[PDB]
Amino acid sequence: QSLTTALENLLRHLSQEIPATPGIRVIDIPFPLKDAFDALSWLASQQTYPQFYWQQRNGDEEAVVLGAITRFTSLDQAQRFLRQHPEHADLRIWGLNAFDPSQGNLLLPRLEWRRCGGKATLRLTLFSESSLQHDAIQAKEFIATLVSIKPLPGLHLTTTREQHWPDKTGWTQLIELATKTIAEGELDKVVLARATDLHFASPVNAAAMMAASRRLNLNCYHFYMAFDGENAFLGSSPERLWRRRDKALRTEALAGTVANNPDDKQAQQLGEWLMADDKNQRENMLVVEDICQRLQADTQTLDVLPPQVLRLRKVQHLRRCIWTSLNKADDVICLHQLQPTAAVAGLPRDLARQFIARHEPFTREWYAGSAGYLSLQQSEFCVSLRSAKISGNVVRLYAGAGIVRGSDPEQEWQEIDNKAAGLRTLLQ
Repeated sequence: QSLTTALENLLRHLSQEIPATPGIRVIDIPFPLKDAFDALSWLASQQTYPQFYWQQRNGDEEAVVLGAITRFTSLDQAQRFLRQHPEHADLRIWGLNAFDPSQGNLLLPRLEWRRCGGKATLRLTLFSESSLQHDAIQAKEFIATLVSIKPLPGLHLTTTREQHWPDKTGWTQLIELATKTIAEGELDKVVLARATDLHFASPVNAAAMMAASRRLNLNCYHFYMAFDGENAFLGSSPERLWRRRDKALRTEALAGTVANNPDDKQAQQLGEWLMADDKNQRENMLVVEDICQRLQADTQTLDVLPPQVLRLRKVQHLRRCIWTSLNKADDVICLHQLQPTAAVAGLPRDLARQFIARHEPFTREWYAGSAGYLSLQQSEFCVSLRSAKISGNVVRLYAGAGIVRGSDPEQEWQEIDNKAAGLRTLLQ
């Protein structure tokens, strides 16, 4: 109903002048938040088929995009385009960067609904290499294809078949191989993952899994990409890759973990053991020093903030925030200096990555990549952790583990079932 009114308003802008000439128009319609608007299930209800949902971890900034005017296969390519339209420094491109940051799947959205705290805007962009007028007609057709909000079911779902990429033995050998390699010297840490394929009787409603995940994981970023009706990648991640506002850059070392506890007093106590334990404290510093080296050339002075414990559902994390000024506002420098995270790849990055490439018995794809948005004036991406790939009736779950000098196979298999269980519950 607040949507109905905003769409009618879009149709009036589409009915006015509009020249038959190349260019760009951005039509911003105020979207009143007297609220009732579940953007997620509005988006899931639609039948046009690149779809993207994103909410930043504080819960105050939230977007849904529908339809692609242009698709981008990399963030580098996305930025090159945005640089041609400085007159729209808030034109956002949404989506994913693969684990390999040089591959992406990002879109210039036809329709963007965005909320900041208490204000929302419904955004239609017109874009044409020859005729805005004729683009406007396609936008009208697109609007008429919009469908009413249908309620988002819960998930029953029992498993037809499960398959681990590394099963127990493969994992053992992999870990042994990883310890032996670090024992030779050279590298120091390798984050190895295991994919878990859950086959189901009928297709999996990906959006409904996103809604489940969002409800479970407070203080996380939420991201959901529907590539088409049968394929999606989604998750809920506590971790920020970067945030850029003009030249001001924020990133973080989130490494070192203890259990959370409901009794929010053992949770404080457990956090004050984390804060003081040497092993976890060092692990965190090695990550900050890695981030710092990875961006000293492109940056002024780096301020490392006092460490805090970030309390989540099952787990609590050592976080040390890193703030700085970029020599220039450039998101491919952020992406390529920060992605593969030490937390996600390992030791010397390239040695860790070569190892992952050769011996990890599956492709990570979007997992442990990046999700968010960019514009000239600002960007934010989270690390695509705690995530799943859906394909028809197959859900692939991902869980990684840091491997070092002394790591033990059995132990680390256990740590990985623990992470994977988090995702498994979203399917009941």
